[PDB]
Amino acid sequence: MIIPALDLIDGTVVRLQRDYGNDPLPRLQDYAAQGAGVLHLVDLTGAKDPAKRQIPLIKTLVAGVNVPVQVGGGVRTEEDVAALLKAGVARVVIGSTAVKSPDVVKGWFERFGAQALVLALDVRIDEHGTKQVAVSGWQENSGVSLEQLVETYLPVGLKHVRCTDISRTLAVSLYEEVCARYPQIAFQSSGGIGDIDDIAALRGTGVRGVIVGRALLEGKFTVKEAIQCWQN
Amino acid sequence: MIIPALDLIDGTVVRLQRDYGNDPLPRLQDYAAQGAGVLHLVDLTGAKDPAKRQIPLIKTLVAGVNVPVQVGGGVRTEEDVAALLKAGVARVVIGSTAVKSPDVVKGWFERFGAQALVLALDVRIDEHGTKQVAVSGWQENSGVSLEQLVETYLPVGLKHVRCTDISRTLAVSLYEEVCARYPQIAFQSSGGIGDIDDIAALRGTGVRGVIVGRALLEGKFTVKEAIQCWQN
Ligand code: NA
Ligand code: NA
Repeated sequence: MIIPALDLIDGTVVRLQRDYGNDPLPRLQDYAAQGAGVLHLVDLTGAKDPAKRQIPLIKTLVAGVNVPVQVGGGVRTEEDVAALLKAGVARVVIGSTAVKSPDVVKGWFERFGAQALVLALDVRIDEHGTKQVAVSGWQENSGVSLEQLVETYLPVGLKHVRCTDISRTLAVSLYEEVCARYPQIAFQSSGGIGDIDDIAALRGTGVRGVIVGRALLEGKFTVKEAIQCWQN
Repeated sequence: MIIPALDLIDGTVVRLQRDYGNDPLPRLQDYAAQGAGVLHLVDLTGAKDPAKRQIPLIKTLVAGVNVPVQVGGGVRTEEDVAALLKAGVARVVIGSTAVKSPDVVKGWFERFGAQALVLALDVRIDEHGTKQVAVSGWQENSGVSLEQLVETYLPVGLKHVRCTDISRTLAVSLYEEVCARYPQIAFQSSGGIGDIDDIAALRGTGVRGVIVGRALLEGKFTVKEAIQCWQN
């Protein structure tokens, strides 16, 4: 499915910064109205300072739509995960902590269940062609491949992985490769959607979810058009 | 390196049939004279009937050049392997038997050493993107992936694998993927070289050996030009 996404800084919708106003709820509602089955929020404020996690805003946004929302942004502890779920989020997106403390995060899978957690990985394809995991675009590789890290969490029932290629718009071997290798996992693609043809290009790769953020804000296409393209 | 190749049927050089004469030795000698470090022969007569293995011809050809030759064609038993080595071949190319009886072939690695054996696999990329092994272009998939079969032989020190893509000329994700995954193995590519640009396209993939057969017979380029291209 198409997964429309917003990034939020102190209540403001931003592009990766470009300011798109302080109306996240009507935007999300219109995404849902066009048929989106899942939405994605990134709490950039919380990612910078966990004490400033925008729980009240997140609570309002979730309450204001009729579809599950996956939310990420500096999720560091068990308490972070529980607080988001409690605020009504459907799935918590775990990024750097999943690279840095797998034994701890494996425990979270056991407590919350794999249906409640999405593992978000940044991938650089190195000179040799290995899928190197990195915790952000501005940090060096962490010394683990995408496959190794995925296989670390398969024993606790990993179901949802969000992959961003940070070595690369999409108009796809990477997605074809990992989706074929782990057909029991639903992979999401993030980044590289500049226009509608980028979505078409992901068709057939095996990717389950296509995250779309800035192209919608920029008015390149609508959620309805993205879904029509995706469903072909 | 470039690995010039000939297929032989009852002493005749053939193209995959087109007849190119009964002068395999002067052809091989000229390949070597242009700088080839390794050559490849396929005994198509032996592949059809082991009793008719062209050992006397192979013995003459090997003796007539100054470079190692890898030879394949219906290698089915330990006795086949030993007979070829004895006739002076440097490496024996094992195809279908490596798919069908891995425990037996693993024993051959222990007896002869990994430097003496090349595993030749035909690969079809299926609808899901899995690298499916098949024993020939005219048979269905065998129910094992390239990765699974490679990992079967890694414990006995597998070093040389010759991969033909039989689902596809090359002008390469497949080669990039497997070479990156198993950097301790020297992979050879076979097929899909129609012109010199097909060799350039394999540069950077991680492939060690590029088998070139029909393009040389057809006069598209020379061994010297292929080597110049490959070495860049
Ligand atoms: Na570093
Ligand atoms: Na069959």
